[PDB]
Amino acid sequence: NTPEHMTAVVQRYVAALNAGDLDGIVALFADDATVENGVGSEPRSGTAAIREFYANSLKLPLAVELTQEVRAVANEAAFAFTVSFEYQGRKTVVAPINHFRFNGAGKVVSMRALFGEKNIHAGA
Amino acid sequence: NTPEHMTAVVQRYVAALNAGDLDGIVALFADDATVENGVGSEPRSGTAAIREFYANSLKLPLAVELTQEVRAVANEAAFAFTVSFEYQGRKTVVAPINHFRFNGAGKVVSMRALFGEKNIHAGA
Ligand SMILES: C[C@]12CCC(=O)C=C1CC[C@@H]1[C@@H]2CC[C@]2(C)C(=O)CC[C@@H]12
Ligand SMILES: C[C@]12CCC(=O)C=C1CC[C@@H]1[C@@H]2CC[C@]2(C)C(=O)CC[C@@H]12
Repeated sequence: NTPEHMTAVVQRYVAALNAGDLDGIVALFADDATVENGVGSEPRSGTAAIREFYANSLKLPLAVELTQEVRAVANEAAFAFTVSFEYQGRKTVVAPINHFRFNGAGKVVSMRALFGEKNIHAGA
Repeated sequence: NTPEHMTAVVQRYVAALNAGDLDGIVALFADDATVENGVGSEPRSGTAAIREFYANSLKLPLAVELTQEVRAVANEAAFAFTVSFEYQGRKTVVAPINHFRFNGAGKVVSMRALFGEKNIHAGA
């Protein structure tokens, strides 16, 4: 495990969200990883629980893009990106910062997504 | 405490680094805050230890700028920014992502700065 590997994991994650490739997203994660995403709310913990969370993330097709270089050090990575979707004619762009901690095996053991209302950008 | 307060704290932090205003930086932090900055290395814990760390950060004058909107939710904030300095004729720009957790009193209880070698940008 290396910054190069962690950076590549972030890019595979972003591409798999764009693709709607749940096997691909879930495969990045350790068997006992947790995911906490949408506040400082309740973390989901199984392989099964993580898949189900992304299943739901992906109802609408997402356009996902890294908007700066990945920061990768030690066993963690942080990244700024946008998630864009369209619903009943309105485009929304969400701009989180996610954080990944890695396993010694190179797997994501935890992901936390930070964004608040000011990071949801949408017209009427 | 609110996303608006946390966001303002990030901006006061950035301005105080630019100013070289150690009282101003240190005042953002709880009496028992920790700061971990430069890897996944050893966290500094006192008021005194935090001041001493910033004293050292600030030998060279720093030009500091937020490069995207702050993400503020729950009791945490994350932000992407750059720290620029000049030494023996060479300009370096460092591009971290920092993370702050807040106290119920609105004080920073912890700061973690994530950046690796790929986030240090410098010519010869
Ligand atoms: C989960 C997600 C993508 C995966 C990721 O890693 C970070 C985010 C944050 C924005 C989410 C988005 C999924 C779709 C969501 C739930 C909406 O309908 C509004 C907020 C938005
Ligand atoms: C500590 C710092 C500013 C405070 C902050 O919040 C984040 C950083 C990361 C880059 C540091 C910089 C201080 C000066 C440093 C130590 C150098 O001489 C090369 C790396 C650079």
